[PDB]
Amino acid sequence: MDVMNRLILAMDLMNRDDALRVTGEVREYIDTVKIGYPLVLSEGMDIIAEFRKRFGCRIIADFKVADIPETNEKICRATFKAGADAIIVHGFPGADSVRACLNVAEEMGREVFLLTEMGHPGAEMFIQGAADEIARMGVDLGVKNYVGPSTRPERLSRLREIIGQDSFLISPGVGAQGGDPGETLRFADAIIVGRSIYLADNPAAAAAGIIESIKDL
Amino acid sequence: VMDVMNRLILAMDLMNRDDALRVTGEVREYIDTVKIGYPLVLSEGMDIIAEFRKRFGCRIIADFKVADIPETNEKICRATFKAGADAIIVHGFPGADSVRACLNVAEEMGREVFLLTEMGHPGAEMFIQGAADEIARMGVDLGVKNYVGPSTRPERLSRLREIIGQDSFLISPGVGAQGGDPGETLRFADAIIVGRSIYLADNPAAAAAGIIESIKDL
Ligand SMILES: O=c1cnn([C@@H]2O[C@H](COP(=O)(O)O)[C@@H](O)[C@H]2O)c(=O)[nH]1
Ligand SMILES: O=c1cnn([C@@H]2O[C@H](COP(=O)(O)O)[C@@H](O)[C@H]2O)c(=O)[nH]1
Repeated sequence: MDVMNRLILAMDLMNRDDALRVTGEVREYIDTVKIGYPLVLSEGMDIIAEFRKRFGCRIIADFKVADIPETNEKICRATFKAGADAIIVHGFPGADSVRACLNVAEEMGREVFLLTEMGHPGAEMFIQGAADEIARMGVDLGVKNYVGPSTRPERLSRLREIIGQDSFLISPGVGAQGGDPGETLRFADAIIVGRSIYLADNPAAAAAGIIESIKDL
Repeated sequence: VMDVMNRLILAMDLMNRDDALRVTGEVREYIDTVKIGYPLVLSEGMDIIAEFRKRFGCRIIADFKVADIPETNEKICRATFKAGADAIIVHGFPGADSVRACLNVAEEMGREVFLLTEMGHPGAEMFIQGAADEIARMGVDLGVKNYVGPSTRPERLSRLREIIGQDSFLISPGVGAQGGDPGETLRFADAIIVGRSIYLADNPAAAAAGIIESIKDL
């Protein structure tokens, strides 16, 4: 996957007008947008097609898929039907639940991104201790796309070690949550940035600044 | 705790508005509580909740298995309650702060959180099962009063009931298609969740009636 400027916009605004306007302001800096439930549940799944029509950008649905296999397949089908190019799935629920997603992605020409470890404080309670095993499960299942935490560069580095240099890795937690753009890119192929951009007084300048700090990479 | 008619909750996972509405209407005389998940919501929009409320006199539980960071969890809960959902199901594996974020929104918006402590599919054995008891204990500590546990694992469901106490409310999916027995599950759960066994039946009403007939004494 070729992500422009190695920067993925996490568009979590919950108003269609603001979401479209802000994304439009930073469109020259990106070509990949991560859309999640905050926006989809507020404005509908048709918003995905609207983004493709207005920006011709890649769409990653950050839906943290975490249900039983049967339901996961239905969720992936509905998501890809709406035009998403990829979907983010939790690994904690087990291999069968991940496989269900991989099946639908293969049938509709999309990609599955396996979320192995999250970066918020609570992730240390249960997720962190299972993260390495979840990553190995991904490798065993043939997963090639992963999501790891910018807030814990040592954990992100370990994830990269497990999956190898060939796998694709994206990482949220940059900016608002404290992650550093440059350091995160030492291990991840692309960084995900939300609030530091869409809540900034001037989103375009915010995006430009981040890219400027990593222009060397 | 919510008074679930016949201790039976319909898992409406059909992905077509016409079929979802028709089947729910066919069993309305037996159920006043419907669980709506992403299969239907992502196919027809959150306004589907409005349609169900308008057409039927049923409570709505949004099975969204919320599993994001605290900030995103808050946004998801706000959007879900804004649409009319009475309650939302949240995953506990992401930790205490992520669950607390949901409880805070539920409290401010006057709605409820159901904590999913353990799942019943085969894959649940890998990581979820070993963390379930602690996730349940965490829920009790956080003040959670509503829980979701697996009908497919009677031993696990029984332990969950012990951990949360008799006052807590517990609902359980996995009955029917996944092999769980209605009566056996109700020994521990306040209500059972049933999807395919009802919505894929030639006559959903007859299927619902049959299940209720098997637990009449309960
Ligand atoms: O471990 C994870 C997984 N996902 N996200 C998601 O990535 C984005 C981060 O946005 P932010 O830059 O505004 O913090 C949000 O959409 C959030 O749900 C995280 O923050 N951390
Ligand atoms: O541990 C869990 C948690 N949730 N569900 C959900 O409960 C319903 C079960 O439906 P079924 O009767 O068709 O199996 C579906 O909506 C499914 O996502 C399970 O099956 N198991």
